[PDB]
Amino acid sequence: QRGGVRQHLANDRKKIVNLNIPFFPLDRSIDRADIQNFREFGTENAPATVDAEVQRHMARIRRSHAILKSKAMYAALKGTSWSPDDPVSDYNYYDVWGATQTTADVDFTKLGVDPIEVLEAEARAHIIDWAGDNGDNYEIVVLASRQWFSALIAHPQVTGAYSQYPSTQEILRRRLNANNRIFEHKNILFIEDISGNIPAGEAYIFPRGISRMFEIYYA
Amino acid sequence: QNGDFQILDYTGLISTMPRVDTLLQSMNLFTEHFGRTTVARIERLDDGAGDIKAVQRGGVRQHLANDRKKIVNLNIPFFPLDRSIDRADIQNFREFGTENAPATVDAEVQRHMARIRRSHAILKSKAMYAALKGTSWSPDDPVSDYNYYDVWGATQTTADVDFTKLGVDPIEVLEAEARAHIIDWAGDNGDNYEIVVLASRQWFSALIAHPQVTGAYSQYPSTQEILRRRLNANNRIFEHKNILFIEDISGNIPAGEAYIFPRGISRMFEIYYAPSDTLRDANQAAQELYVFFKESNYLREAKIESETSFLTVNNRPELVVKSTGKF
Amino acid sequence: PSDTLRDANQAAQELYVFFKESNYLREAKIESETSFLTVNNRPELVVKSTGKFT
Amino acid sequence: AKAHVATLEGNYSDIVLGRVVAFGDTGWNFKEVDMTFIADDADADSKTTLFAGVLVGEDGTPATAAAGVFGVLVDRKVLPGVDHYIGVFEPGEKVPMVLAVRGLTLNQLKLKYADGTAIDAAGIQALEAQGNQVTDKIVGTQFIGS
Repeated sequence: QRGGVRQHLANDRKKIVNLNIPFFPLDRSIDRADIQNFREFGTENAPATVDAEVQRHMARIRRSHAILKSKAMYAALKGTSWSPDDPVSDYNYYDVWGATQTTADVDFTKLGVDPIEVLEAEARAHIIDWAGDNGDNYEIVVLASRQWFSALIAHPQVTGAYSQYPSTQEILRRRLNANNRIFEHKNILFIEDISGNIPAGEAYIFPRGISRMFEIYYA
Repeated sequence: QNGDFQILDYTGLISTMPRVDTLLQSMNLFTEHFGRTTVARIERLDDGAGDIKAVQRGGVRQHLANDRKKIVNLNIPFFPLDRSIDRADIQNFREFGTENAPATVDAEVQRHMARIRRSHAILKSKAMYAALKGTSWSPDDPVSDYNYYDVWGATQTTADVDFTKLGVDPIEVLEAEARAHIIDWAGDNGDNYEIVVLASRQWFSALIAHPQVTGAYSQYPSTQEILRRRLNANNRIFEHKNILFIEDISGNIPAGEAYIFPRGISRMFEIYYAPSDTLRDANQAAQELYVFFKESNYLREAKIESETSFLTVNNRPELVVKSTGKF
Repeated sequence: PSDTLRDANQAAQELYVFFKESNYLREAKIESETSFLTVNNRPELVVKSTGKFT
Repeated sequence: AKAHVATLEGNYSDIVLGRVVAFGDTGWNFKEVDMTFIADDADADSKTTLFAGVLVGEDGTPATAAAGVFGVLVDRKVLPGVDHYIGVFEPGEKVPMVLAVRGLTLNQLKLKYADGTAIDAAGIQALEAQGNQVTDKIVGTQFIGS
C-alpha cells in the first residue's frame, strides 16, 4: 500500500576454484641417411631434398596435434578433463562444482512407451529450468553412440516420425561437412558420434549456446 | 594461496541469472496508457446489428434505433523495491573478475541497478499472464484483485476434453466448442486475429500422445520454425486444423489446464499506469519505472529506490475459453 | 583511507577534517579522523641503555 | 585431485537494510561491546564461531533465548570473506566488538542465536522494543532456479 514499508534485495553468492594444466610434447629428428641417395616419391628421377621431408613432418606433427585437440574437446562433455597417464590434472567437474549427474535412462524394449517422450519429460525440462536467464538461442542437442541411435530409430513409436523426415542433404546446411547422420524431431536434434568417443549404449544432452559454458585455457 | 611468491595470472568469470519470459511481449498483445489518478476508467460502447428487408417503392421506410453503453472504474496496485549500500560492502575488497583491481562503488551500483531492473521485468512478465486467466495480479492485497468475468457480466465457456477417449478426436471437440464460439462472439472490425491455444505441459503431452493426433503430429516438421513464427522462446509448437498450440514454460498455467484466446483484436488487453508516491509528481504523469539514486550528504551511505504501479486489464473476458481434461 | 564512503579503498591523506551545518540554521558539528601506523622496519639498530645510579 | 574452492555469502548491507542517520553524530545507532574472539579452549587455529548476524546480550555473551537479546553483531572482523584473522588472537583473548541497536531496519531472515536457530517472535518483539523495524518483505530468497 502507498505509504507502508517497502521491500529489499539482499541476496548473493560467490565461488572460486583453481586448477592445473597438463603438458604435451612431440619431437622428431632427421639424419643424413634419410635423405641422401633417394628420390622424392612422386617425381621419378628428381633427387630427394631436406626441405620436402621437413615440410611433410611438420604437416604430420600439426595433424597429430589437431587430432589430440579434437579428442580432448569431447572429454569436456562427459564432465572430466582429458590428461591420459598423469593423475594430477584428471578432474571430475561434477564433484568439483558440487553437482550431480541427472540420469535419464531409456528402455528401448518397451515398445508401448515413446523413448523421446521420456527425454522430453526428464532431461529437456530440467536443462531448461536450470538453464538460467540471459541465455539467448540455446538449442538442445542430443549426442549419441551408434548403437543407441540405431536402437532409437528402430523403435516402433518413432519409425513413423523418421520415415517422414527427409534425411537427404540438410547435413551440409545445418552443419559445415561431417557425414554423421542427423535426426530432428520434437524440437530436439540427434547426432551420431563417428569418432567413437561416446561409449557404446550411451548418449549425452547439452544445450549449446550459453556463452562461457566451455573454455580452453593455455599456458 | 601458497603465498605471494607464486604470482597469479588472469582468471575468468561466469554468472547466472533467473529466466525471463518474452512470449506475451513478443506476441504484441498489450497496450500501455499513462494516467494521473490512481483509478482508471474503461468505456465500452456497444453497437447494434440488424438486417434490412425489401420494401416497395413508395411505402414506409425502415429505421435504426439501437445502442448500448457501459462504464466502469478500477483501482491500481503499488510495487516498491529498494536497496542500500554501506562502506563495509566495498572497501578492502577486489572486484570479482579482475584479480587485483580494487573494488569501486560504481560497479556495485550498476550491478544492483541491473538486478532491480531484472526483478521488475520478471514481475511484469508474471503479471501479464494473469490477464489471460481473467483476473488481475496483485498478491497480498485484496483491494485490487478483480475478477473480470463477473465485472463485465460474462461467464467462462468451458470446453472439457477427455484424453482417455481414444475414439474421439480431442482437437475436434475444441473446434466444435471453443473456436466456433470465439468467432461468433468475436465481433466485426477485427482484422487478422489468429486463434491461439496456450496449454500446460501435462495437457500438451497428453494431447500429443493421443492416438487420433499421433499421425498428424508425426508429419509436422517441429524442427526450427519456432525461430520464425516467434522471436526466441524454446517452448514447443504444434499447428494443425488452423489452431496454434503452445506449451507454457514459466509454470503460470495450472497443471492440466489450457486457455484459448484470439490474439489481434486491437484494444483487448491494456496496461494502465499511475504516478509514483513522491511529492514532485503526485499528479503530474506516469512512467514505466522510476529509479531514484541518493548519496547521503555526509558521505557515509547511499540509497537506491525503484517505484512502479500498474494494472493489466482484459476488456473482453467473454472471448477467452478455459479447458480442462482427465489424465 | 577515512571510513567515509567518498574514499573507500580510494586513497589516503594525513588528516581529514569536516564541518557540517544542518541547513536549518540551528546546529553545526565538527569532524576529524586519522588512521596511521608507525613502523620501525629494522629492530636491529636500536640499542637499549639502562643505568644504575648511586 | 582436489580443486581448491573458496566461497562467501551475504554482505554487511543485507543484514542492515537501512539506518536512521542522526545528523548530530554517527555513533548513535551502535554500541561497542567486548567479547572473546577465539574459543576459550580451542588452539590458536580455529576460526571463531561469530558469524555476523548473531544476537548477543548486554555484556557481550552470545544469546541463547529471547531473554538475553540486546543487539546484532555487525563488526567488520567477522563479515563474510574477512578471514585473515586466524592466529592473531590467543585462546581466551578478549577484543572489542560493534553492535547495532537503535533506529535500524533488520532482516528477519538473517538473525540467529549463537547455536544457529532462527530468531522467533519473542526475540523479534525484544529487539523491536529498541526501535528496530524487524521486517520480512525480502526479495531474493530463491536462487537461480534450483
